Amino acid sequence: ATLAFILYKYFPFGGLQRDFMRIALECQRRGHDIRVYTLIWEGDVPDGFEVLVAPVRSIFNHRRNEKFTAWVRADLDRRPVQRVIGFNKMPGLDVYYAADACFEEKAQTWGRYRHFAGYERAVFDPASKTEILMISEVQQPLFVKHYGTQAERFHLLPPGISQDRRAPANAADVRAEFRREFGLEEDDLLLVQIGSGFKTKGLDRSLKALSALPKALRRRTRLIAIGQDDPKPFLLQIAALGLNDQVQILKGRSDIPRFLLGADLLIHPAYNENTGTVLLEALVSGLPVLVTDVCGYAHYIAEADAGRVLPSPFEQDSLNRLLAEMLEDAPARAAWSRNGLAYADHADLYSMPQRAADLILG
Amino acid sequence: ATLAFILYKYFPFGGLQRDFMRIALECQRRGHDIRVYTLIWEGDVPDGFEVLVAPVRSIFNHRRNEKFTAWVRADLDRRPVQRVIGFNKMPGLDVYYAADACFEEKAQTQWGRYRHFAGYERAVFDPASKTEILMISEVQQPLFVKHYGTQAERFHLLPPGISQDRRAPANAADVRAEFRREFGLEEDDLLLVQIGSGFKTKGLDRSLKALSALPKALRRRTRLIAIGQDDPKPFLLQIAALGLNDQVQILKGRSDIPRFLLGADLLIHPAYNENTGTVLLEALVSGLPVLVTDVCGYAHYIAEADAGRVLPSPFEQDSLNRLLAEMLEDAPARAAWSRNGLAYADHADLYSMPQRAADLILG
Ligand SMILES: O=c1ccn([C@@H]2O[C@H](COP(=O)(O)OP(=O)(O)O[C@H]3O[C@H](CO)[C@@H](O)[C@H](O)[C@H]3O)[C@@H](O)[C@H]2O)c(=O)[nH]1
Ligand SMILES: O=c1ccn([C@@H]2O[C@H](COP(=O)(O)OP(=O)(O)O)[C@@H](O)[C@H]2O)c(=O)[nH]1
Repeated sequence: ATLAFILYKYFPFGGLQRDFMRIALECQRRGHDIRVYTLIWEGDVPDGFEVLVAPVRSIFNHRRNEKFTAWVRADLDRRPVQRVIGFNKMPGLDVYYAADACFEEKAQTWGRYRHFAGYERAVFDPASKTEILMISEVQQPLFVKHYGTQAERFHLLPPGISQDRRAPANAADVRAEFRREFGLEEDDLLLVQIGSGFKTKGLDRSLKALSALPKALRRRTRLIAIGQDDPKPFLLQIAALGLNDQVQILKGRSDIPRFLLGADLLIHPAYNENTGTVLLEALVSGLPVLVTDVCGYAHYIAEADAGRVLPSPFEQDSLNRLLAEMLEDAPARAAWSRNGLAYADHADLYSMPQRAADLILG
Repeated sequence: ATLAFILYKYFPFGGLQRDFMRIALECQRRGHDIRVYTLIWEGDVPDGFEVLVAPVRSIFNHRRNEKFTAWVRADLDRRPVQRVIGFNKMPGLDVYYAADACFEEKAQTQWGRYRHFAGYERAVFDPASKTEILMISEVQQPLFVKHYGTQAERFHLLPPGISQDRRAPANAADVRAEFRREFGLEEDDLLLVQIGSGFKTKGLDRSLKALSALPKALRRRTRLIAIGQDDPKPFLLQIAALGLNDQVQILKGRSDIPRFLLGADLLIHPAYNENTGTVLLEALVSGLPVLVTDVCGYAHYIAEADAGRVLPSPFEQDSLNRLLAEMLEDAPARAAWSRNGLAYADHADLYSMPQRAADLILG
């Protein structure tokens, strides 16, 4: 009957959050009752969802998290459910959805440390019964290295791109309306950098590449970054590069598909990225992609011939050259667009929720 | 009841893939249930096919393949079948369809990748192995025997399995006329086609060089169309360097290959290596003259049919340049090569592979 889903924060403009929502909605469509435990819920609550916001707090995140697990534990003791699915690492999970990378590995590069390490071990320890849903093949060996987790407990899932990201029948109309709204002409080249966490996702690298463009391309090129981050540190870089009139940083928003159809390139030179849903959202929108090979979903871009993947180790000069080459070549971008849409029509990019629900429900 | 077919990748525009599909459909028509294990399946699943896509990935291709094997065996242990047919070399096959050349030979022409692929090849071809081998390239059989000592009686040479739609139709002249009209080819234009994904291996680099080297008269008349799923950029760079921007197109994969075969004037295929080369025979049965390197397993058909020219090893670009020029300049010879191909296609056994394969698979 009842499934309990646990995540620290729900809000619409995050990958973890969207993945949880799509899994919960799939489970509900199979006739299961949906209960959710969280510290905060922003936006609409779907019909039938029982969302419980925990009345606990602490100025220390780790202490807050401890109070949260105690609260959920107590509620579950009184109000039992059939299965418990967590999207953050903690004790008492039947299933864990591995949105995050391995903490212990990242640590090797103490109250807070012992909290996050312990909560990771609560999932991955060989004595834990938690089943792990993986979305990255890269991180599975790292969990095993640190914890010795049994192989049988890992289940690799494909992507779970939503259908509203696919280019619609009226894609030309949507693009035209967007470009009108933003005052873009046919010779303007709009780069989009999408996702909260601009530092990690390489906005600094993107700005440098834009600034380094040859004169003719530099005049034509604009960038919009979309994320919840404080823009203030980046405005300093923008001013020093002389890009005040060519860069905008927008807050999170729901109409990402418009931007994917209206833009000319998605740029994503992340320092690290477990997967990178926006990479595939661009692909299924027919938006060419420039991405670093460190991203877990970068391989799809190469495999689909839907953009360019920058090889490691990162060189800013190499990014600069590649951006210029992609922007200069309108035929190539037209081909990358066609190739993405073709790939999107046969590739297994959408089935994560069905695969996850099958494993969750048995 | 149930037959298990195993191939790492299914997609429409490949020889291995097309051969697999033809055999599977034939076996189904004889009343068998079809199960397929793969890492990726592009396209519709035929009615009645049980297609299992293994949820396994790795940073190393060869390690992924190892996980795939274990995944398949685990399923077979719980859901057994009558016979297991593989189109890639691996342990646990009752029957292997030799869609690949001898790996050990190429390796000689540790390293984790080498050990994996050598081990999987040995799993099939070792004298102690029970796997029955369906051969499509006779040229490769002595190399497997040299390297592994595989018993002669475990090899079964299949004929080609060219599909009916590649044979020149009654309205061939009209199809050609329409194609050339569409692409804007006049009677004095010469179209080369290079067909098949894997352009580097199949020698598109050599083809473009040969085109560029043509005498001025021929060069100006000659066009090339390449058709495959490859990233075109490395070839577009070469095309620009050779000054052939106005004379070459590189197209993505497509299903209407027959009209290109009928519309073209030569198929060029100077491959570095090629186990067989389906497109060579497709050209032949379309009456399209062929220029091919002798390394291709099906090159001997071109010579036997007298339906083109085979460039002998070792490869020298100058000799390809010369041969292309000689073939393009001689319109009577090309007319003869076309007639010879069509004639050969009317008597040779180029079509029956799937029925032969099913016979051997099902006993
Ligand atoms: O204003 C915005 C910004 C983003 N999004 C959407 O949010 C998702 C972002 O996903 P992704 O590109 O994967 O970014 P992250 O959410 O930062 O994902 C990283 O971080 C997660 C952990 O929080 C991991 O699960 C992922 O594997 C890892 O790539 C996409 O659907 C975007 O369309 C919006 O709808 N609106
Ligand atoms: O765009 C394409 C490219 C190839 N093919 C077919 O794919 C097969 C390629 O087989 P071949 O043995 O020539 O090449 P391989 O797949 O072994 O590299 C032939 O039947 C081609 O007609 C096709 O239908 N469309």
